[PDB]
Amino acid sequence: KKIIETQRAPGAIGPYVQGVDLGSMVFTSGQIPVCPQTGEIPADVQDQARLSLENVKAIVVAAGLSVGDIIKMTVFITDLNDFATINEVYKQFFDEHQATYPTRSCVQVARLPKDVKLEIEAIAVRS
Amino acid sequence: KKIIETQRAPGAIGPYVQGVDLGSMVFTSGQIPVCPQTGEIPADVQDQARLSLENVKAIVVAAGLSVGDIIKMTVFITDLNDFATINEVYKQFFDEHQATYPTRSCVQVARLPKDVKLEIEAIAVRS
Amino acid sequence: KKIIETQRAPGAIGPYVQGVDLGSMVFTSGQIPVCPQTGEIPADVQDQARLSLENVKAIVVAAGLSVGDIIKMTVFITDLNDFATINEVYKQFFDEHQATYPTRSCVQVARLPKDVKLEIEAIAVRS
Repeated sequence: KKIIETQRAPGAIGPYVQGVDLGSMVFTSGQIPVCPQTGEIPADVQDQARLSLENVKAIVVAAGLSVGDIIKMTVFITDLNDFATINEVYKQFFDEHQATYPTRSCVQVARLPKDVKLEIEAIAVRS
Repeated sequence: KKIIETQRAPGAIGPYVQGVDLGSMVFTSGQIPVCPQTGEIPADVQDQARLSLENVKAIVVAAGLSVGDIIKMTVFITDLNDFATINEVYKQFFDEHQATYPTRSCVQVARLPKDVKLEIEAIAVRS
Repeated sequence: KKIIETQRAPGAIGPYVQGVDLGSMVFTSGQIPVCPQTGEIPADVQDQARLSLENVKAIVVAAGLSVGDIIKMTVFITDLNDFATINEVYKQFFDEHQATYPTRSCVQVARLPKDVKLEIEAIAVRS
């Protein structure tokens, strides 16, 4: 097992790491829509959805994998009224990478770190 | 990295697949109590709990595994008043398949897709 | 698979086992701050955070692993205003065991079993 560290996702500040590479599989921490260059959160849910996905991608790529290697995500959201919009961004993200859609669970939680609108964790496999 | 597709669980609404088979282990998407034939959601939570579990089972069996190969579930619910009823159905389901109980997490979320009362994801292993 | 059972973590109430050992990987059930000897839930969030973590430790140890083998934690909580206290206890727990921090997701849910303030599920790997 090996820690994943990348400047292309928000840095871990505290008692977790961005990702862990087990060889056969990679786990990410839950990624929130904080911009790694600014430490700020875009207000618009479309922009948050894209940025959470970009943060996940940065970690998977730092491990030497690709978006197409992601096989499970969990998408925690604060408002299911945002779901159709989040889904559209998510679908286009995978389509743009010519990637098969992963398995997914999606639930509306009460609140997320920094009052973001979503948090996404991923599991990828090394094929 | 084989996709699992079965008509005995609801077809994928959004950008996800029902299950993925990695060879050593199978992940399902979070299953909601939607009838795969009719698209209907049963009104009583006893019926929703059974249907969510049948939907999980369909995907696991589609991968060539059994209920007894399920090693972890997460049960997301909207009302802890439903918990005893859900636990009863869940226990009977595993017992009917002569299956040891998996590990489990259970939490009450704010809301679920299609306003269902529960969503269940699973991980199964192939020995 | 092998079931993990220890009297050092609370006994299963519902239809679940404490842990499952797959050889390369161990999964725990979501651990809540119930005292394994008395059944009591401590009132204070610092004490709940410590107890949940000890319950995770008991199961990972029963599998022949240790805290430093944990690679992912999901921390479901009822109030993000508790997070600073929870995080300090969590950091101290890993630091006391000279353990690299795992990946993590943290979200605020509506409610948890037995009205606890947090529930922590772990995944560990056998190196």
